[PDB]
Amino acid sequence: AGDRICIGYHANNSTTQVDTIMEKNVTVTHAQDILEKEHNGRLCSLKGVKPLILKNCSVAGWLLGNPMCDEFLNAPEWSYIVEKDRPSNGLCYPGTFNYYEELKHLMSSTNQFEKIQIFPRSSWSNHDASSGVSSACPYNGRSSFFRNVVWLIKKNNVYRTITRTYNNTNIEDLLIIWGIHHPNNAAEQIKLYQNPSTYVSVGTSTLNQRSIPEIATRPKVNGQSGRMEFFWTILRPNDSITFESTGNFIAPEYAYKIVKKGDSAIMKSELSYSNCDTKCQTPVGAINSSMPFHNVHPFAIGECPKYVKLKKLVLATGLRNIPQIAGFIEGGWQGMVDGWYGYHHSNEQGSGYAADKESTQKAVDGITNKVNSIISKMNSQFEAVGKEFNNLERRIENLNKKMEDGFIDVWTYNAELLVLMENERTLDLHDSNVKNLYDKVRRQLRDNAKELGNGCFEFYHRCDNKCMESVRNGTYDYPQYSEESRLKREEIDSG
Amino acid sequence: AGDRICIGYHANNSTTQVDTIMEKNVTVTHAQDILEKEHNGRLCSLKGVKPLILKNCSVAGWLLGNPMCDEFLNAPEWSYIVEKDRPSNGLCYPGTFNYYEELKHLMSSTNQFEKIQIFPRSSWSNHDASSGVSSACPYNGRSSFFRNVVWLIKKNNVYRTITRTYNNTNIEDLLIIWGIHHPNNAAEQIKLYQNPSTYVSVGTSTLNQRSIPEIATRPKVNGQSGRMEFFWTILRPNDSITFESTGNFIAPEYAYKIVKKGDSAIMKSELSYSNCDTKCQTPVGAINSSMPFHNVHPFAIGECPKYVKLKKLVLATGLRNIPQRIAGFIEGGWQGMVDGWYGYHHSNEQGSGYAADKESTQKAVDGITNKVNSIISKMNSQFEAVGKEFNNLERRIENLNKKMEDGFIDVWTYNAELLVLMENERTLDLHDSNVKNLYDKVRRQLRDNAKELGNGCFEFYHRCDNKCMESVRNGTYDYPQYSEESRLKREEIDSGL
Amino acid sequence: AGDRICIGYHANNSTTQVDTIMEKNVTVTHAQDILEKEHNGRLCSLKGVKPLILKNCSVAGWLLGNPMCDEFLNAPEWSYIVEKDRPSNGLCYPGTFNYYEELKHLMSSTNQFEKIQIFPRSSWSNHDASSGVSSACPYNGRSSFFRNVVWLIKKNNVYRTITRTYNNTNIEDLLIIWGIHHPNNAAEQIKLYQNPSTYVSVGTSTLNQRSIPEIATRPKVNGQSGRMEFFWTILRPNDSITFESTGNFIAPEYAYKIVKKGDSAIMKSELSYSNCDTKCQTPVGAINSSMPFHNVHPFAIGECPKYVKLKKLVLATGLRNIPQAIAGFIEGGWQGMVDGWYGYHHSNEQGSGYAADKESTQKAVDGITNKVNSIISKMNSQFEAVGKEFNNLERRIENLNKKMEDGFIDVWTYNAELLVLMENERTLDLHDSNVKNLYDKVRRQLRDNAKELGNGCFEFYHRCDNKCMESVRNGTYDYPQYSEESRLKREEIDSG
Ligand SMILES: *[C@@H]1O[C@H](CO)[C@@H](O[C@@H]2O[C@H](CO)[C@@H](O)[C@H](O)[C@H]2NC(C)=O)[C@H](O)[C@H]1NC(C)=O
Ligand SMILES: *[C@@H]1O[C@H](CO)[C@@H](O)[C@H](O)[C@H]1NC(C)=O
Ligand SMILES: *[C@@H]1O[C@H](CO)[C@@H](O)[C@H](O)[C@H]1NC(C)=O
Ligand SMILES: *[C@@H]1O[C@H](CO)[C@@H](O)[C@H](O)[C@H]1NC(C)=O
Ligand SMILES: *[C@@H]1O[C@H](CO)[C@@H](O)[C@H](O)[C@H]1NC(C)=O
Ligand SMILES: *[C@@H]1O[C@H](CO)[C@@H](O)[C@H](O)[C@H]1NC(C)=O
Ligand SMILES: *[C@@H]1O[C@H](CO)[C@@H](O)[C@H](O)[C@H]1NC(C)=O
Ligand SMILES: *[C@@H]1O[C@H](CO)[C@@H](O)[C@H](O)[C@H]1NC(C)=O
Ligand SMILES: *[C@@H]1O[C@H](CO)[C@@H](O)[C@H](O)[C@H]1NC(C)=O
Ligand SMILES: *[C@@H]1O[C@H](CO)[C@@H](O)[C@H](O)[C@H]1NC(C)=O
Ligand SMILES: *[C@@H]1O[C@H](CO)[C@@H](O)[C@H](O)[C@H]1NC(C)=O
Ligand SMILES: *[C@@H]1O[C@H](CO)[C@@H](O)[C@H](O)[C@H]1NC(C)=O
Ligand SMILES: *[C@@H]1O[C@H](CO)[C@@H](O)[C@H](O)[C@H]1NC(C)=O
Repeated sequence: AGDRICIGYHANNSTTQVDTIMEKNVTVTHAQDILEKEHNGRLCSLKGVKPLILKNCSVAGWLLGNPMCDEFLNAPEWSYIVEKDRPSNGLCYPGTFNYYEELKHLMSSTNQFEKIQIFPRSSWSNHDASSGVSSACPYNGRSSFFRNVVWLIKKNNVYRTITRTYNNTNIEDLLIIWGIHHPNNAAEQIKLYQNPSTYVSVGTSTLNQRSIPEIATRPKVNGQSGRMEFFWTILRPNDSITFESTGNFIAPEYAYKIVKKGDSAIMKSELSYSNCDTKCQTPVGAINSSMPFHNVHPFAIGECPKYVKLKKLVLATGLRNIPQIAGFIEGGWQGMVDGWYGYHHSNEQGSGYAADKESTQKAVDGITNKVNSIISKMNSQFEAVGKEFNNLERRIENLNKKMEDGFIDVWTYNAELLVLMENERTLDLHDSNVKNLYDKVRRQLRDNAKELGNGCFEFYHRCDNKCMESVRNGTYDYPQYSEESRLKREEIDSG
Repeated sequence: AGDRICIGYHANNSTTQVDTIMEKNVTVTHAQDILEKEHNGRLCSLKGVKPLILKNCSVAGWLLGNPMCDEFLNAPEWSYIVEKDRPSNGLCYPGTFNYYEELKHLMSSTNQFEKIQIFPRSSWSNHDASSGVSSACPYNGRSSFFRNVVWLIKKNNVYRTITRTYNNTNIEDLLIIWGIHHPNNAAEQIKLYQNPSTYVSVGTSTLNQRSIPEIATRPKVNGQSGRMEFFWTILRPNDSITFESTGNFIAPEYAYKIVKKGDSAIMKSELSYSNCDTKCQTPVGAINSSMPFHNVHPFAIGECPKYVKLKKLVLATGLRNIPQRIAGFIEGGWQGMVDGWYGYHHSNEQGSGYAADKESTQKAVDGITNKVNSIISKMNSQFEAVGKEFNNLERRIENLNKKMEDGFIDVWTYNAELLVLMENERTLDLHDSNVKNLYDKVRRQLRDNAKELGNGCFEFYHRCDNKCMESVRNGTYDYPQYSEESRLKREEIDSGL
Repeated sequence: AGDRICIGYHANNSTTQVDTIMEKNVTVTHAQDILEKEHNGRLCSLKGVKPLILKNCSVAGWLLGNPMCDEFLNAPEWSYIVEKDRPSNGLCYPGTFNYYEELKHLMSSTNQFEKIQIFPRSSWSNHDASSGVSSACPYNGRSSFFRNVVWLIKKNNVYRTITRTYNNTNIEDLLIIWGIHHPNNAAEQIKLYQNPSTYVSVGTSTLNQRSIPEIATRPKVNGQSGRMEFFWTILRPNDSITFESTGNFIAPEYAYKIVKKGDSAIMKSELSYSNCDTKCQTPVGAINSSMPFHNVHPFAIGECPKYVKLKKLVLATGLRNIPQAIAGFIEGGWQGMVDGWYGYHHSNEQGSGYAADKESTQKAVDGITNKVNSIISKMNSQFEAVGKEFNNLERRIENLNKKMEDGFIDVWTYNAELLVLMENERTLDLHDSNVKNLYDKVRRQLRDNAKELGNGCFEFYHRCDNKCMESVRNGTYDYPQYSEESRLKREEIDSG
């Protein structure tokens, strides 16, 4: 009829929820979100270094010096490059650009260009380096031409065969770009370069190529029915390059020196620049976040969290919050805040709550050991930077898309399952911890007290604030109340 | 004995077996196999849409119209394309087909061609459109030729320059195929085309080309020593194509309108179609899609289960089956229980009793079927592999493709296997917990009113008929009611009775 | 007050430490490291078959017969090809080898060449097969040239058109290599081959190609400003190849028969063969492949363990070591107990002594050594990387291939780390459960005839001696037969 002690556990006001492999929407005591899902809608600069936003200039446009990309004629250093989905200013004069995508992929490994001149327009004596302009490349008004290459026209009805060498004495790699003109007619050829059969031969310690003009009738594009095929090579230091040509040569006036290699990318965003700083950016926005995961977009540059195709990823830190003298068989105690598991005693003197400090900090330490482990354990999740492919590279494009989405699916599965399988185990680690300290108080006071069936013990010898601490301490001396209790339960047996 | 209650669990004779991570081959009561292992050996329609059967024809054969191959004159829609692995009827006149494999890949995202005329054979008045036939492409026995292109010959010992344009007035894309002829020797060039230096030249909005013949002396394939190189493009709508040739031109007569882009495939299979239909086609037969997994072939088309390199995959859904060849759950299952996974065996008088904790039984069943659904949910969005062809100088990217597909098939085969193995051990781990929770539920109520035997039953320190039974099942047991009765019970045997 | 039976479990001297998901450095009685971490720094034969050591030669130099490179006249088979990272003898005459990477791939699935003659060097009755030499291909001072091709030159200011056929009347596939010569100017063209307009054409069933020489003026490399481009095809059996050329032709003298196709590889190492043998080799050395996993280097060939980028990976097998008036499992483990994992202790009238529960201890050894093999087993199929090479202009697929080699490595490191951690947890929690379930075997037998002392021991109310102890150990305590004696003494203890 008195002097008791109950085993119980923390409950509270929370209603955050987690999931388990078996049961879903389980309400828990505490729970951490590990998935960031919010991004500012702005293109920011990575680690203090601003991107190169090309507005609607294509990279081809940029590198060739399209007459409408004059903004980026001398572009500074860049963290990343943002091209729009379909840039408007590219090859204004129709034609193609060989190994284009392979060139853009090299850019992702470079951070700064120093454009230097090798063949000054002034050096084209014995040819016409002035009239080579067209209405396909208007400046302001009409008819200009790419700024970084020159279109050589016959002069005084002679196109003397050209031979010109340049020597990278620099210590940095050089990017050189040249082209060849594909005219409409047998007549347009003679009119432009006099000689009917021509060729453009370029030479490197690496690169041996001859090009001959494929001459044909075509639909006009941006006004023109002819086309220019463009070529590029990387000339290493101490290496030299030799051009020889009898016509249709589009020669380079400039080259780009690769002054800073390193991490970079080309992102496909129609957004534009804002004045912020970020450690991780995305086609749709930047991310301030210490979360281990995010779900805003597969592509992301910089030191940043790690993308998952999921809508929620919350981890269970505390108890199933099932709030309800009573004991743990009927629910959790709201009246205890000291810890996760603890006791309630009654006695002659008065009642009170007390946490099992030993078990709860071990819980805390063992739960923190898991969450910190999991988050910053497997850091090698498949992060990426995308790439482009041309109209006859479809199979390897798919190969790439197939693989990229392949690892996306694998890692999200890994994340989802770990969260669900660990939510299941912490939730019944808690369950177990409250059972074990129930057993530690019953193996202490043995037949000195009566199992009630609610999680509570009535005593046969009545003990207070020192023996209550003594049962809480794992210190309770059974032989001291041995024969005191024996007399009461021997009295209880008769009446 | 005087009045007992027992707690025990369902058993039956079901020799279904499951594996777990720790132990193998454990006989359960209930188990859901989830791995389809069978196929029907036929090639079928895909939910009503028939596959395009090329029989003995290669894709190149069909498109160029090799006389041994037939035309799909109704212009059907297909669900997939079946080609023999080594098709007899391809480029009957020897040559090659540039970016053949890229084109074949395009086909896999297309479901319906309609063939149209762009250059009628009756429109080459300036040249010979009839004599360009050959013994390597027979028909009636007579020497014939590809039906979709035209071998133009010098007319009257003259080969006037050819300029023709075609404008895609349609809203559909157009696949156009033309070629060039490579003769044996300088004399053949003159004999067929007069002009001894020639080119074939095409101009679209984004394609630019001027190709010239390569004279070599070659072994006789199919009886000819000259060759034919073929090219294809896609002429986008509102665009135009212009051909310039001064000899050796193999002119397109037709063109194919892509009128359905969709999900399609090129299966390489030797079988032939019969009247069946399926949700899921593989090269060696069709399989049912009732189950989430199959091990029949990694290339399957349609609403398919997910493929895993495994021989068995059985999900434990019930209990262990340890029956007794009386006592409760410490010696194993009762087959006396019909409805209910966890029940009682109340004994009062010399007959019997077998109930079922209906409640904790329908809490296990409502989570085992729940979590099962959740397992099959978690994989679906797995890796599915895709057919793709390569040639003899793309052996690297071919190997990359194959390593990556075997790669992900291995990952998920491991993922699925280890996921069920764990769910099997934890599904049975929950029955042991569930039965031990049934025992303790009664125990917390009865206290010193009943005696524990290490058996799973409680002999009663008083009398309990049917109503007292249902009371302890429903958790509504009045210890302070029989307490007094039970105490005098208990004192008799402690003294000597 | 006496006569005891205590439930306990094993301890020992172990320093060893495993990890779980929520515990780090946990000391266990027994464990098993499963990650190979060292190598011998030698390069070895692969189970009795030696690698092809190219020394300082590229695959090109070896195949074409660069003079500094040696013939493998013995036609040996090989396990794997070893080539340095920047070999020093390649295309001594500067030039290009088309689809070179494609060729090496074929090599990496090829295990034995036999070299055969197809166009004997003496056979060019109307051309110069001897002046074709260069200062860029020095063999012992004087000028020389690739030993397996022949640089055919005009005889007496004449280059009669060339047309030669070879029929493959072997059963194997043949590799045939040929090439073409791009001169510096139009002058040297006529100086070597006279005929100014020229070509080199190759016919097979599956090969049509006529190259024409690209004359430009290039930088000098190993002395030369001309260049030679090389080609290769694979001529199927019963097929013919016929070459037509009016100049600049570099005719093969020899062909290679692929006589053994199979598993091979091209390793990039700088070591040298060491008169040793292994089951698994890596560019840095051979590894002792008897663990299931290693972290030595990603590219490893042969019957190899599965590679993971961990620094440590060790399974749990025995109990958690917590040793230290005898008490049961609640105070920890018994260093006294040796013959098993779980078991009992008696403290009766004859003395004290430990006994193991073999029946339960074995079902635990049975399983745990089972689950071990089952972890080596479901990594039977993991992911092993294969060497592939690419040129600049294939830098996109090169990255694609390395993003995905790295991707699978990372996935499988995750799984291996995560599987060991999680079953370490379940191994220990298993031991927990057995020790508990052992206690209850005794607690449900003895029933009202013993009291539970709350530390894993029982005090019998009756006398027990040796064979009733053996009785409860054996799962057959005759409780009908001592309740009498116990019923007496509980009444004795409840008052007196
Ligand atoms: C490989 O090439 C080198 C240089 O072309 C050869 O010469 C020796 O190379 C080593 C490098 O391992 C140098 O340190 C020595 O000084 C060189 N000479 C001598 C006499 O040792 C080397 O012989 C070639 N072969 C091999 C198998 O390395
Ligand atoms: C819950 O209780 C806390 C006080 O401990 C209070 O600050 C908070 O606003 C309450 N509301 C919710 C939604 O948790
Ligand atoms: C689970 O929780 C979410 C959030 O409240 C809710 O939308 C959903 O209906 C819940 N349960 C089920 C079975 O969908
Ligand atoms: C190109 O960018 C400019 C920048 O002001 C923008 O005004 C324009 O809308 C873009 N082009 C087109 C065709 O919309
Ligand atoms: C290029 O410069 C290097 C020295 O920097 C020199 O060795 C080489 O001869 C030069 N080449 C030419 C064509 O001037
Ligand atoms: C497991 O038992 C099945 C009986 O269904 C038998 O076919 C199989 O061989 C056994 N496998 C093992 C590994 O014991
Ligand atoms: C699919 O199920 C039907 C009955 O629903 C069965 O007759 C048929 O054999 C099954 N298909 C296969 C491939 O086993
Ligand atoms: C396809 O070729 C095989 C091989 O000769 C032949 O048996 C079969 O009849 C051919 N099919 C048709 C429709 O010609
Ligand atoms: C197609 O028609 C003619 C070709 O004769 C051409 O002049 C015209 O501009 C084209 N128009 C289109 C493609 O809309
Ligand atoms: C094609 O051209 C017509 C008229 O020039 C135009 O109305 C139509 O939208 C265009 N469609 C495409 C797909 O180019
Ligand atoms: C585990 O052992 C290593 C060995 O000294 C030590 O560095 C580490 O701190 C230990 N434990 C933890 C919890 O990190
Ligand atoms: C290889 O194995 C043997 C025997 O297991 C051992 O003695 C030796 O030290 C090992 N060496 C290396 C380098 O792994
Ligand atoms: C090589 O084969 C050709 C054609 O395949 C044949 O005519 C001849 O028998 C063979 N040549 C020689 C020289 O045997």
